[PDB]
Amino acid sequence: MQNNEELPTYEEAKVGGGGGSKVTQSFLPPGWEMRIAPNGRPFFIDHNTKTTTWEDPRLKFPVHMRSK
Repeated sequence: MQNNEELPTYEEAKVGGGGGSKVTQSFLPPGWEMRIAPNGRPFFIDHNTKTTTWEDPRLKFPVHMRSK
């Protein structure tokens, strides 16, 4: 496939110097960030929980800002 869906480290996500194959603007919820992965796809970034994912929780809930 033209994507690997390899979720890179968060340290990579701060820059996200990936590649572009399936890249576009996905349905990121507020509070999150969306960066480009080297495998050619954008992933979601959550700064509150310091996590990343390919699946947007936006579909079920919008910005759920983890306070602490």
